[PDB]
Amino acid sequence: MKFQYKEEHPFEKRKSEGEKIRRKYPDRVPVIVEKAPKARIGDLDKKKYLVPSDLTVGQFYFLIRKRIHLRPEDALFFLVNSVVPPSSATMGSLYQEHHEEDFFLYIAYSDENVYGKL
Repeated sequence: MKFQYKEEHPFEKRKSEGEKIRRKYPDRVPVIVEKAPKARIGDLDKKKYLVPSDLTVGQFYFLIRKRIHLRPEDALFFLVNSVVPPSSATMGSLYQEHHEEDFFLYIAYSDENVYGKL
């Protein structure tokens, strides 16, 4: 999918910011989080996150659930390079495996239709 953060910031600006963040704050990782366009769930206020490396996917899910008012029976999944990471994974481990050449990790969030209609 197309991330709006990329449309609004050219590669060299993104890469400069990403490299700076990583040099200045090596204990955290910069993450862009955007809603998959077809997902019928709420939008997050903020797209750009600087999270401690050991924050887990499940902990990020819980934070998002509170912010967009999801109930436990509502589904919520992250999609990183077309795969859904396990809730136990840390954001630092995903960053190390999947960060793009601008030194950001890009995460899409969706509902149960993350792969297409369930």
